[PDB]
Amino acid sequence: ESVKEFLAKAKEDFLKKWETPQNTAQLDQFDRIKTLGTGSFGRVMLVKHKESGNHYAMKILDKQKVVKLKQIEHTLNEKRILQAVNFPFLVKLEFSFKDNSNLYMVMEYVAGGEMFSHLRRIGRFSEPHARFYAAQIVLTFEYLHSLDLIYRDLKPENLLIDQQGYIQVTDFGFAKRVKGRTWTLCGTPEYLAPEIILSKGYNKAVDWWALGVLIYEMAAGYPPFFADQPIQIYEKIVSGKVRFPSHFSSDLKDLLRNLLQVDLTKRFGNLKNGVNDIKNHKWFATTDWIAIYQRKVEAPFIPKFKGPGDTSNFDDYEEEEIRVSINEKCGKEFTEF
Amino acid sequence: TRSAIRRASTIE
Ligand SMILES: Nc1ncnc2c1ncn2[C@@H]1O[C@H](COP(=O)(O)OP(=O)(O)NP(=O)(O)O)[C@@H](O)[C@H]1O
Ligand SMILES: [Mg+2]
Ligand SMILES: [Mg+2]
Repeated sequence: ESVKEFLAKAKEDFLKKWETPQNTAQLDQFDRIKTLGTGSFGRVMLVKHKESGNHYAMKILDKQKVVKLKQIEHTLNEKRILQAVNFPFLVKLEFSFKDNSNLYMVMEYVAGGEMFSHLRRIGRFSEPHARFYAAQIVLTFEYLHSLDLIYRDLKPENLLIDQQGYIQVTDFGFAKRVKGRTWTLCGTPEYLAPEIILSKGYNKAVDWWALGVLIYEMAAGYPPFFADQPIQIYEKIVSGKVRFPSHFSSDLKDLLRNLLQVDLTKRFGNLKNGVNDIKNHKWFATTDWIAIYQRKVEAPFIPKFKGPGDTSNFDDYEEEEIRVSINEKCGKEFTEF
Repeated sequence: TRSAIRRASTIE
């Protein structure tokens, strides 16, 4: 099969860079321009390389809070996986480094903004529009899962739209090389698979569940399981109960029932034929999978930008001084970064 | 403008 040979070469490329793991830039070299997004352990900023003039997105992670919160291996996973993967819908890592206080991952800047903000503004995507983004996610998961990688935080906020309207997956914070089961409670509440909530030990099937939530939210405008308190969200997820907007196509409802299948014996993507059950589903019958990979399909929506470093597609955030200590912090814990 | 409340990841 063409696909199988492709994946096998992708694995070879990956394992080589997987053993390439240092300090390929320094903070000194970048003007920090604007915060693009804030998170629990730091922020992502638009920066500009002062000498070349290129713009990038720099994720800053505070080493101390990372250590305090038992996130060292996650943080090492994030950077190691991001540098070794290579796929048209995965954001590029251009530099990474560390200092006395922080870890830094300098990515290509995807100026289109979060899928989340366009989705909330438009309200909901049409089924062809949703299908265009989903197809790219299906191929990306087939690729990552082929290298024994689980992604574990699919949601609109982690999907960026590029200048051609295609998807760039960012935020590899929970990505992990996994053959077999893993056990860490992580992800985003509205998107967690039931086996994660129930602490049963899980595998790549949790990514196919998240795809079903993603497709549901893209098409409906809201996710299938949400409530005021996350305990209520988890009760819904675990219940095996999903109501569909009447405006959903019957094909869309059938695909969602098979991805939002709480029984792993039945969840699409986890059966004998693997990802092919999703690719072959009637909801995708009009999808040219090779054309999507080659990025030859005309996107349904292209964000507008006014030159490089434009940030109009991002919310505004409270800025703050980047705290870098006079003393090295947590040196031993991050030697491999 | 429409509300747009981003959802943060969660750990243990
Ligand atoms: N390469 C990039 N280009 C442009 N914007 C980006 C890029 N990477 C991240 N962002 C933005 O910055 C935000 C935060 O990045 P993210 O990697 O999700 O950090 P995080 O702390 O792990 N957030 P989360 O775990 O979901 O609570 C994203 O939601 C995007 O809005
Ligand atoms: Mg994120
Ligand atoms: Mg994250």
